Amino acid sequence: IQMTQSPSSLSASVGDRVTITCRASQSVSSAVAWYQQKPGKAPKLLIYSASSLYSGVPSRFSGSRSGTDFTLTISSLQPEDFATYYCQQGYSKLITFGQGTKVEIKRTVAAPSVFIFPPSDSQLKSGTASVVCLLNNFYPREAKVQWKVDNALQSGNSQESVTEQDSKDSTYSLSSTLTLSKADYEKHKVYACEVTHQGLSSPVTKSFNRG
Amino acid sequence: TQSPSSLSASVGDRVTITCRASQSVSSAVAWYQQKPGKAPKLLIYSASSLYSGVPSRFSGSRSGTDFTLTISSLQPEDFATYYCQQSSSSLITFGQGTKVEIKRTVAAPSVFIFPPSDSQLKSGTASVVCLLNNFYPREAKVQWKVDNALQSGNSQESVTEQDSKDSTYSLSSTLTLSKADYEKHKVYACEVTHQGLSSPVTKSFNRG
Amino acid sequence: EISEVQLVESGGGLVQPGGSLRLSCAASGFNFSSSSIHWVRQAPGKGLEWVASISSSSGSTSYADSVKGRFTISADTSKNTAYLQMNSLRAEDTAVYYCARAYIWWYQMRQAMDYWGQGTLVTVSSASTKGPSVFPLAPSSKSTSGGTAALGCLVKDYFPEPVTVSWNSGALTSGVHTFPAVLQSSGLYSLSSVVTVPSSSLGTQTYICNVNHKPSNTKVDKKVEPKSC
Amino acid sequence: SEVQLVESGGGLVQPGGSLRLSCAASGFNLYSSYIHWVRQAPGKGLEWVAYISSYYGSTSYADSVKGRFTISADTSKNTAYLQMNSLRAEDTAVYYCARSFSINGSYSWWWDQAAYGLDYWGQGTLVTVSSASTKGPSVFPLAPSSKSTSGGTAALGCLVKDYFPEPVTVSWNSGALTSGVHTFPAVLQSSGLYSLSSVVTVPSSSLGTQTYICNVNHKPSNTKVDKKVEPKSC
Amino acid sequence: TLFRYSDWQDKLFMSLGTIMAIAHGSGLPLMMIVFGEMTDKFVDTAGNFGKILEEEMTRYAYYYSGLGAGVLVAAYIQVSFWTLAAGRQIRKIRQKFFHAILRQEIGWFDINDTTELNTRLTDDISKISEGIGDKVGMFFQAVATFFAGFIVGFIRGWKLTLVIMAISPILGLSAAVWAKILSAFSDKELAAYAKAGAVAEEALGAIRTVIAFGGQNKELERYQKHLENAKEIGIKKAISANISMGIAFLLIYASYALAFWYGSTLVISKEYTIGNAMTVFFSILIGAFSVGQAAPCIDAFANARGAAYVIFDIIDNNPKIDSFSERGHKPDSIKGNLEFNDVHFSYPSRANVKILKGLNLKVQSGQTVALVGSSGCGKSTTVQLIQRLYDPDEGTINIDGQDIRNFNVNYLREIIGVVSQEPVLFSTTIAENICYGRGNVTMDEIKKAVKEANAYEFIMKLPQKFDTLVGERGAQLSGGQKQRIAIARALVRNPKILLLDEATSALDTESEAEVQAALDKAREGRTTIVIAHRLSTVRNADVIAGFEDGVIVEQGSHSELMKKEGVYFKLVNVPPVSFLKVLKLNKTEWPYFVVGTVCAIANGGLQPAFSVIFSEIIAIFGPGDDAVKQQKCNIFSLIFLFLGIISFFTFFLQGFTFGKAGEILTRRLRSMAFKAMLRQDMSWFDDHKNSTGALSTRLATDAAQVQGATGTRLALIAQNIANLGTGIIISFIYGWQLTLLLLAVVPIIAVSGIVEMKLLAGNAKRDKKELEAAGKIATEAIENIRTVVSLTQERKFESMYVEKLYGPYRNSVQKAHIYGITFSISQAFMYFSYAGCFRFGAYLIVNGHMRFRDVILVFSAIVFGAVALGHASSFAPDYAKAKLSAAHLFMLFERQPLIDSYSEEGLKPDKFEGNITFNEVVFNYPTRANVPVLQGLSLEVKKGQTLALVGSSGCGKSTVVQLLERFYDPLAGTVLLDGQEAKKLNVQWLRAQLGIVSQEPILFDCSIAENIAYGDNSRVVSQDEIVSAAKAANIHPFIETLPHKYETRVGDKGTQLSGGQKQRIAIARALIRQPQILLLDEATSALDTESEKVVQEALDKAREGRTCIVIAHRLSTIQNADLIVVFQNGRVK
Ligand SMILES: CC(C)CCC[C@@H](C)[C@H]1CC[C@H]2[C@@H]3CC=C4C[C@@H](O)CC[C@]4(C)[C@H]3CC[C@]12C
Repeated sequence: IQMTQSPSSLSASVGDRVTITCRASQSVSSAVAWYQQKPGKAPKLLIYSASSLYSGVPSRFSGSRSGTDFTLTISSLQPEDFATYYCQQGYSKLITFGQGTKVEIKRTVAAPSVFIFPPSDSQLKSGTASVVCLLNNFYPREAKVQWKVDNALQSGNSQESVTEQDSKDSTYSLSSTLTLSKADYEKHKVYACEVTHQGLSSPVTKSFNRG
Repeated sequence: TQSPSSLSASVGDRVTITCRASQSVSSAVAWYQQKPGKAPKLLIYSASSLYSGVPSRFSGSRSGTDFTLTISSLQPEDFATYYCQQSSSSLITFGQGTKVEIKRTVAAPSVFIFPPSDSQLKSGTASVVCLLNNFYPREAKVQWKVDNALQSGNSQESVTEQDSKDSTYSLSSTLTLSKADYEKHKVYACEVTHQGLSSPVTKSFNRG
Repeated sequence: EISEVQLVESGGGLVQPGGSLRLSCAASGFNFSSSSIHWVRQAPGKGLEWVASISSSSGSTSYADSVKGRFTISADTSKNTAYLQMNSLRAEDTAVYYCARAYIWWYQMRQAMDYWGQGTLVTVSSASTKGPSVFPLAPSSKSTSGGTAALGCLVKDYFPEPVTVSWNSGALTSGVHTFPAVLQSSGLYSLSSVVTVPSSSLGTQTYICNVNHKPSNTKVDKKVEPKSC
Repeated sequence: SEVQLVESGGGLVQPGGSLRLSCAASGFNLYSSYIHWVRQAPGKGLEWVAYISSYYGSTSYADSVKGRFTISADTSKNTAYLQMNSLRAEDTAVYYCARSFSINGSYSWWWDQAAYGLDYWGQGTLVTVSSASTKGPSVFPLAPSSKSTSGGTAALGCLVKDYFPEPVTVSWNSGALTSGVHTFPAVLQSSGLYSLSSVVTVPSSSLGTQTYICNVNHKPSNTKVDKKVEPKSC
Repeated sequence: TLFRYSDWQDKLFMSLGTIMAIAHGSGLPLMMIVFGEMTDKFVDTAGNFGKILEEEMTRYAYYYSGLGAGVLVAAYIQVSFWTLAAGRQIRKIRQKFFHAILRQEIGWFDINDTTELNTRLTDDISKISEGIGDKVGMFFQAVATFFAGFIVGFIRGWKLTLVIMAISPILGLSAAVWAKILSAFSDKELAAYAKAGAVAEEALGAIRTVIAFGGQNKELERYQKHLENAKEIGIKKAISANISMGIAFLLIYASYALAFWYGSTLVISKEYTIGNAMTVFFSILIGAFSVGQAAPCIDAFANARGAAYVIFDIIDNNPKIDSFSERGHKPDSIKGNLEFNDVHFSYPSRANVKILKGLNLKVQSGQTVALVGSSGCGKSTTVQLIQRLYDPDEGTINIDGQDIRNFNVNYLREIIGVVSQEPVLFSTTIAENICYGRGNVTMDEIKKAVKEANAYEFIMKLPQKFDTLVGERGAQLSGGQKQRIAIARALVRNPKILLLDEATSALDTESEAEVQAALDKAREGRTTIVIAHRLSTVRNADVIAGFEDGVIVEQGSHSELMKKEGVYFKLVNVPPVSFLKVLKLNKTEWPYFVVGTVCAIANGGLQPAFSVIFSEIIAIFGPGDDAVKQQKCNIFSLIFLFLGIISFFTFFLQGFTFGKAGEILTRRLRSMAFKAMLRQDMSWFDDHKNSTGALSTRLATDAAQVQGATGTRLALIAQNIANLGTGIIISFIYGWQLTLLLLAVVPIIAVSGIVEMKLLAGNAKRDKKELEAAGKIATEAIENIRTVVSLTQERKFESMYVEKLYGPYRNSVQKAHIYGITFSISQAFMYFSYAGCFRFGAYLIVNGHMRFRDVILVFSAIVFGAVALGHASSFAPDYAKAKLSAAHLFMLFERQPLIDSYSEEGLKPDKFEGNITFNEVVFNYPTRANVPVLQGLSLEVKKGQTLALVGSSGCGKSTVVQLLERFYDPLAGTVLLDGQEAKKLNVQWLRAQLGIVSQEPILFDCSIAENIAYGDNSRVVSQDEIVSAAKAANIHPFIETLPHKYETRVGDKGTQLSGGQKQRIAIARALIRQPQILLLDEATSALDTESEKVVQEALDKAREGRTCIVIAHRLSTIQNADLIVVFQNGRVK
């Protein structure tokens, strides 16, 4: 009666066999679905029963069925691809949708740009401190960002808002933000942000001084 | 039935063709301007109203037992027969109407006599005719005299319709005699009477 | 019928005193409930004369007193045709039979004769089917020359009417006076066509009259001549 | 004609607050084929919710809300009405009006319920559940560091914070300069307000040569703040 | 009587159908008498061991085949001539009926109502159609066969018929008390329940107040109360009737007990033959349970007589003033005089109020008189009573001084022509439109008098200039084009009296002058009494008039009125629902259905059981090697007893349990529908389709038909199916040969019944279409009666109907023929099947394959079994009936009204601030959305003021309140309640916080004390607090005299209280709810000036502190009212 999403975050290159293999549960018994939602929309329909496709759709969505297995390959990967995909079940009085899936572009590792900014004179008046760490044009998206306060381990105050792909170069941007009250901002001077990125051969720790 | 107020005279009168009720009924008579040889056409109803297709010269009302149609200003546009139809009973009587026309003057008639040729005599009958051309008014008499005898019963009068233009009527009085009575006679005279003639014109001949 | 007359033809023919007909005045443009169909008799030389009255709304029936009893009018609001059966055929029952119309849903009219049909002319006769004869109504030589020496040719012993009589083979008909076919004792008729002309033209030209009895399939001619016995 | 699912109502609600989510399924009628209520996790994906078939009276709620989400599919004014009851916090998903299938095109049987996928969909009113009111975003420009590199590339940017709800247009030089800039997600503030960041890199020749503006436009708070950014002068 | 409409050939259709139904019925008993010849002879063959076996057997076969042809001809002459006489009777009923409705007065028209008429006509009739169509046929066949058992028993063997006869009368008593107690109950049940109906009628009768005070719930419970008592005796009568049927079957069975043992003695006396007896059994079995299985057909005739009742009430009727006779004088010479005479006249609907109470007028022919003043003074009450719509109660009107009652009205309403008050049109061309002047109008007669109102540009403009369609109420026109065709339309009559009445008020004044002066010089000899618009176009009248309260004292000419200081110096200054939703409305009470169906399978399959009883009986009867009768057959007389008592229990059970299922569903669904309705917005009931009586019928008849499906379907169809199936099982069992062959009939009857049901539903469809066409005509007059009389053009409508009605006529012809054909097929192939399979089984025996007695068991199982398909598909018409009714009430359920009365979410403002504010509020009603309501409105009250209003008569003077109580959402503007706008409100609170005086507030089917108490539900407001508010309303000091203090059930819309009292209460109905914002529209109308002020007086030192808007167009208490708004087409002035 349920679903299992195996094909998560597959970013293979255009014109190659990119396989979405989302496995259902026991005996949904031939009720698969593979829908397309372009980023920021409602999903389309691309195929049902893993045997037939929706009218007015390209014929690159091939689903092979083996028991508890529906395996749909896309081979061309047009610019109308590289949108969000979903696998969902309709059977036995119930229907279930799965978490977002998505196919992406495959590029070469790029030079990750790391930046750090302390809050200027106007942010410190309210008693707040939002020291910002930025990682731009870093490829791929799979990266780590770590913080440090007074050369000590910092956690629980790092929110990592990740922006979406630039469709042109499939690169990425990212912003970590470390926030403290004035009750700790005046008792700690050096705030550091290291990034473990495949381009960053050694984690560079951009450190700045209070002021 | 009505009394014939058949007027056809010189121009300039208000002829109100009157129609007496055959019996005592409720006031319903319908009038027509029928052309002899045509189909009647409605002009008025209720003896007071005005049907469709009618020009505003036809009109009528009641005067006790008097059902009238009023046509004035004797014109070169007055010629028909009229008709009353009584109503207001499970049966209906009628009126015979009148016969209007235009009266130029008293016309001058020309009378002639025609003996039957032998082409008629090879069958078993023959006909001597008295023709009166261009006579008017419609009243005219024509008589035959054989051997000075006021003959009757053998004078078939065939009169034409009124001349459309000048009201000059034509008439043929045919005296038809067979193999047994036509040869026995020698003189045939036709005496005609027309009011415009001061003298009864006589056209006669002897058989030879 | 509200913009025309749709009383259409039905039952046209000829009758002998041993004959009869089921005559009809097939109304149209309205439906019988809207009317009361009437017939009348057009006796020649007299006025119009009523015969009967049916109104299929109430099925009423009022006959005249002559054609009384021996007749019947039987209209059918289904098929929309009034039906007067002329049986027991004596002589004077011949005429043209104006079959009429009426509005019964406007009592103000008070004249159930609002419309009129031409009428199926019914003709009793005597030993029909006889072709005519042309006879010269020949002018005698005493006839008025230089004035008007009328002349002509007579159609004798013919049935039925009409018979088409022409002059000069259609080259002259004015000055000819066409007389109506008046009844002969034999049930046949007689009509003359007298022409007005000075006899000085007969001294040079002769006129031929043509008679065509297509009701009897005959074409008979004769040149009328000055009578020189 | 064709299926049009036009959605109205809802979106601002406190947890414990009711609503009506309405879907004019105009272009066809509620009574031929099913009508569900898709769920769109705020950045995670989808979920199925619930559905009524009004040619069988056969309705279905969802597990974690059964009792708070009454469906009705009115067939005279042809519109779906979801009575939402108290709409708790973690249900700020987008709710799309969904149509079910027609293996022929004309209607939907009841047996083997909705077997052949949802061959028509719509665009609903994104709903959100919070207790934050309308508030104005203060922009703190995270000005380019006094450690700006000479002869290289230095970034400069600004953060907007302390507002509810979205959206804020974060642009540069009154929006005339928007090339390369990365729009970062509008983050939810810990109390319920919102915030986000936006920064762009400039070569080391145009940091002090020109002085840029971090302009922000927030319509729910009617605030269009223009703020000058500049490298730190110690 | 029903049949009272029948021509001769009608009756010959009937009688030939009835005797051929007799022969239809006598078929199968005589088939059992030959059964008995066969049984005797061939059981003597079997038991005794006859080489003629095949000979004799096929002989008997061809005998039954002869009867096959016999029942064939019988069946379809029965059905043919029955349905044909039914159809011809139907159309004649409809013609003479619709004639009568066009004949019955306008009075009767304002006592019944239109959609109620049309619905009666259509459904009444179609009910009668199936009532007397063919049902009577099945019934006469089914009583024939049981009544033939009588003579067949006697002639065949005169022994056992003796005993069974001698038992018959006591069953006479059984079914006696059956009808006695069923009738007693159901009569008491209806005589009560009709009150549960009239309370629905009176509650839905003014949905306005019932919403205006939230008091929905008190009335829902009033319903459920009277429904409580009725539903109570529901199951009781169910018992009584099922008790009775159980008695009936107990007695049949113990009767068979006596018979079986007595005749066992006889056959063991080696007397007569097994044939005579065993027949007298069999031939007395089929008939009996068959004539038993006859309930639905006598149901049908019951419904049909009930229908034809009120229809014949309508037909036989006759008024004192008639539209179809020369009932008096009809003279020719008339001058258009007309003179009122001491007229004291009042309506036959709203009888109590009298409008004209003595008017001594004078009009002469040719001279026109002007009719002007204020509205309601008597203008329309003057115009109607001239063409004698409403026979003057005591007044009289005469032309030339004699009885217009003796003026034949077919002449009266045809000589005078009153161009209608509001110009009404018809779904015609302009040609026919005006043609309704008289009918025979030649195109010139049209055009010439058409131009007399300038109707030559917009008519000669359209594509198909004249021959384009004037729509619905002229929906392809409006006032600038409509009011022109009218004033020249009935002109073409050339009325002996034209009459004008506000008839030129909807165009530019040019066309107005055209119709006015072109009919000023056109009335040279005809008068025209004018009800006009402008105070110079009133003056085109030689005399002007003053309308004063049923007394003519002031009137006259120009110099005759202005100088008199009367009025003239005063004047110038169906989305289908499912099988499932119907079947699911009854879900709580499953066990009642499980019980009904189990006892159903028993009751049904009990018959082929009788096949086995009588079959092992044959064999045991054969040898008798011992004293078998009194030693064995005693046992069988017992088994008959056991099945007798088992039948009592199983019958009573299945019948009773479906009776209780019926009660259950009916109460449930009646209540739910009533609630659902009372919840909806106001914009549902301010319509013309969803009226009061339409709704009452909707409720009652629709719940009835929702039960009629299941609450009688399972039982009857189930007897039939498990019966056929039990025979099926038995037959398959013994020798599996004969079932199949005797089931070779299942394709013929199967596809035959199927094609008949499909083409008969097709007949229903082509019929709905044809009578829907016909009823367009019908409804046209049925609604517009006010004119279709005045033009005196109803008889052409009669004829146009009749010719259309020919539609479902020929339909009926097709129906009779296809139905006769199909059911002849069915019967004849059943018989043919007996004969053929009978034959083949003969040679089967002449193998030895089947012990004869087994074949007789098989054939006998079949011959019993199929006798259950008599009306198995006869309850199908009622199922599609129910299915339609179901989809209807489901439209009534789920409709989620825009503005819900049970506001769950939103603002429930716990405090009140009386600040309402308008700023440019535009609004149009829904009904006919051409004309608007407001031209932009903007007003407001503060706390305690008095925004009074005064203007003309009906210029937007009602719609003030209906925008504040949240009936309607005003199109575009501002309306709010103290800043927090109304759309935030919880209308429940809002509605229970305001206060309204209804425009004519009714009382209910209730006492004096709750009516007032009504004003605050959600809590029982106590007894005492009324007497203050009822003395503060100065209405309690009156209860002094009333017989009971507070138990007067003031009947349906205030029967024992007058209107002034039914107004003198109106204020008290809310005061305890504390209405802080009084919205009084026509506050006090029907009282006396000394006490009439105590409405406001008793309020003067109390109205303050709480805001209000007081609207009562008078002088003593508006001249002391604060704010004023003049109504000029819907603005503030
Ligand atoms: C409620 C009423 C009708 C009681 C019904 C039961 C009666 C009518 C039935 C049940 C008991 C029966 C009797 C049972 C046994 C006896 C005695 C024996 O020698 C044979 C037949 C005879 C005489 C039966 C005749 C039929 C019978 C009389």
